Amino acid sequence: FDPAEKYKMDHRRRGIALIFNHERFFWHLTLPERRGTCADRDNLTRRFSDLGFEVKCFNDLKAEELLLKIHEVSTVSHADADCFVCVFLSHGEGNHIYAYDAKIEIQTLTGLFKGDKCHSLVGKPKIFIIQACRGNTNITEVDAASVYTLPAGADFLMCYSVAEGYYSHRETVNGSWYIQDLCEMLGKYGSSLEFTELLTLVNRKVEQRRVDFPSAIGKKQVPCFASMLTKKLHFFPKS
Amino acid sequence: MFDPAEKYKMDHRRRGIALIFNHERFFWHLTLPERRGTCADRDNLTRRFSDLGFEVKCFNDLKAEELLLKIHEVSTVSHADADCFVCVFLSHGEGNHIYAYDAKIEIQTLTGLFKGDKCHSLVGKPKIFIIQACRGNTNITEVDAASVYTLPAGADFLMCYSVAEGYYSHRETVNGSWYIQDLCEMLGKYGSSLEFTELLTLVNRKVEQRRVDKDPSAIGKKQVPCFASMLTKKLHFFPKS
Repeated sequence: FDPAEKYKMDHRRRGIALIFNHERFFWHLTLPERRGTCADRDNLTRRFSDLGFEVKCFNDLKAEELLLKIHEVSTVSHADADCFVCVFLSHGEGNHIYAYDAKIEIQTLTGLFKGDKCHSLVGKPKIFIIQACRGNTNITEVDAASVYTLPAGADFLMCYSVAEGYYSHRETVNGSWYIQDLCEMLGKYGSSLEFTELLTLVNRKVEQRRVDFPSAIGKKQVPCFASMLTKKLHFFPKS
Repeated sequence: MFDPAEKYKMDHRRRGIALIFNHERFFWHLTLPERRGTCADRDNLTRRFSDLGFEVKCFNDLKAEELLLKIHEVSTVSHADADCFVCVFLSHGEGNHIYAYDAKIEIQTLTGLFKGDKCHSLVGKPKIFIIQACRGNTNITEVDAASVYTLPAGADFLMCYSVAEGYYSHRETVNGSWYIQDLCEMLGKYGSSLEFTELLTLVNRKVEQRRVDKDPSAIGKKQVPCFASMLTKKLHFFPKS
């Protein structure tokens, strides 16, 4: 038993990073638009590709389309990949995230990558990043935490923009507080620091953004992450 | 100047309090089984946490009112001279609740007593909750499904759970819980040097490795713990001066 053990990150490929980016929603859902989310998407694409990920973005997919895309990524072989990343930028509530037209239970999506159903990721880090809450010239929109911040299974790391009792913030131009600080830390420390230690820096960056001095006073934001990783996780430059 | 290696300040006069609520049996109308082995867990934890400098207080089988009084009492004393605060629940639990002897208590009311407003002297200091709780039902191994929602609790809170949803918690009637045993072994070896979440990760690995493939009904009941961090800095328990 070795206390310093790291996930093996010397495969041919870093692996895939999926980004599901949702700005608009089916009219009859009566959900507000997530303005600024495209800046989050681009920020994340830049940062994750620089860490060696093959990034695939999908904008405003309907539930059927989103399920098809995610099912196929889950069934292609990851044997020659280090890990897998998935990002959801949408409205969400409880155990659900919204596609364009309907809610989907998060666990049905994460479940596609558990060992029984994805042998080639067994023992490999599976990282889900979730920027989702329920929505009611750069302005700051502010919404209450709504998505249950739960873990997902062995070797899953679930990263949430905001925890219960706190508020998520999104600027119409620069994007989400959480994504901005995440990408800033990825950019500086992504390629050297242990990933949970980096996420801890993100907690600090977000928690210290001040909410004193509209009706947004006191709506503090604190993210969280739920880890079932069993080893240290680094993204040293590949070669 | 943002410092990527920043640590929580751990050079206060005292390490702080570690509360342990240990529950072995229950009000009969609850129909909750005994939790044989829990006393092994309690004593294992007491030794390991005191060795890290904690002032350990154990309470056995408190009723809900007593437990609420005891925890409110700890939350209203000054922690100005403490590095941090630790609270352990060894009981049955379900969803957002943990059982006292006679009734359920919402976890959020227990953790909420130590958040900013209500505990100013713990502001910006690590608050660590460790929860060994699920719903039941010679050293036999007893197994129960994960039942307690594995949620975080607030800024500078670190919530540690014996088991995640879909997995199973195991308790040996003599040696105590798989999770507590492994947690304690890692505290003994690494508590004094390793960053705390780094240590919890080692615990995830140990528990996951415990083989589930003596009772045919228990084959394949894998255990994997988890933790939910809202910490903002690195957390070490180096021996105090």
